Amino acid sequence: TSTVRVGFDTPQSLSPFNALALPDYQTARLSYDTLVRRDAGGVVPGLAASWTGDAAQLTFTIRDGATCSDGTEITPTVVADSLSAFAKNAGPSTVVDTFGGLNPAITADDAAGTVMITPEAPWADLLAALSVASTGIVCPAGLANLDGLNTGSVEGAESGPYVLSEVEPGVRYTYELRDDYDSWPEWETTLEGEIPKTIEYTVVKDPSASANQILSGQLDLGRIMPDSRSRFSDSQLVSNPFGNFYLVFNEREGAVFADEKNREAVAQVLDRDAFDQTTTDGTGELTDTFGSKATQCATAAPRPALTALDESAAAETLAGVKIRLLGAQVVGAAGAGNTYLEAALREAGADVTLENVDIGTWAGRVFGQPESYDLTVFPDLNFTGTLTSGISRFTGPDLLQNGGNISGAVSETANALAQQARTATTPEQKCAADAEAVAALVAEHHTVPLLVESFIYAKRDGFSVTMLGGSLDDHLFRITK
Repeated sequence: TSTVRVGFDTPQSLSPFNALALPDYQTARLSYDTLVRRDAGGVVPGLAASWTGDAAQLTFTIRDGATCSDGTEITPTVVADSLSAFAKNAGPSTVVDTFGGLNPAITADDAAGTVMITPEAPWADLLAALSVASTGIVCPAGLANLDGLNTGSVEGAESGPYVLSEVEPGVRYTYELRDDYDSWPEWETTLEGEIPKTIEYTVVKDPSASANQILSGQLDLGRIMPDSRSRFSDSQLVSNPFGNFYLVFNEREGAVFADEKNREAVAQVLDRDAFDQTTTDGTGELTDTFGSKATQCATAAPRPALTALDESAAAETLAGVKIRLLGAQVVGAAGAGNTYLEAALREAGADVTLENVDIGTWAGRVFGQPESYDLTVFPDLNFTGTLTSGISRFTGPDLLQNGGNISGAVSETANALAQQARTATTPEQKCAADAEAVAALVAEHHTVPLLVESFIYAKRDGFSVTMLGGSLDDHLFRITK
């Protein structure tokens, strides 16, 4: 067989420029090729054969013989026009994650075969950010029809290996391997099995339905929740690090958690092992940073000094403190992590009120109404695979002053280390600044790092799936039998 039927959630958009939910990135990865790709320890050549430069400026050499799905040659101009359209059309938050600002210089030299990218100020994450599926190259036909990219294939737009050949919106997305495609990334990791000629990305309603359909043979692979694990043989389960969870506090003047003592006290009631048990049934991994061991700089010194449990001192501090606790229902089954934290704070004598809401409602409150709550567990899907997005929640100007600092925290130390990281002249200078920034934020009780949730694929015999290097949006399906 040359077909894999994969369970996934309904895409919100098939346009890389409008990709917000995981399925949007999953589909973008099939249709459009990024300049570089994640592997263990860093990125590998994708549509770029090589690159020179640093945080201040990158120059990519485009690999020869790459073509759009209509046979159009992928030139530096094609690549530069796609990245310019990305900077222009994508959400401001993802454009800032990619270029450190909204107005990068992006210049093609067709003769030299090069694309030169100069961030407004140095931006060390640019190279890693250009592996994210939403930065995949859209060919001229797609750039001419931005609206049509949202709902299907625009003939000739694809730079990637697959074309969406058939679509039943919200039900099934049928991808067919291009006969003319031969621009595969130069992966360091060797993958067994054959590249599927057809991927049937198949919408599932709920995790329960995903597990049932893999077991009945209606799907070859799909995501399952930890509570369905026991229905499968170990051979059928493939676990990879996915979202990472950490606390965020409202530290604005006049709010309860403006006071460092109240923040330390929350750290004193939040038992990280119990939290992991309630949230993941121990399928997750505790973390002391904003990612897993596979996240860039996550193993670099120093290691944060986490506040030990002290339920006693918490009880003294928190008796009668009013806490607007905000929860996302993705933090454990039915938001079980949020109700664990509510109870832990209630036990210490806080006057706590929990709003446990869906991810959409949660994001509107955290990014749109930052003063409307006091404490949340942030369920981060960090596609970039660096510590930068975690550090950003607590550094620079407040969201209130058009910044990305959602906590309104003021840490002179972490602010300085954030400025050091983005200009870092070497990756190892970058990891030193990022690890010290996390260490300060933990020490000043601006956050508590909690865990990395596992993405558990259940799979039928003769199929495999790999996620390399901590990637979230580069699921490598292979047929072995």
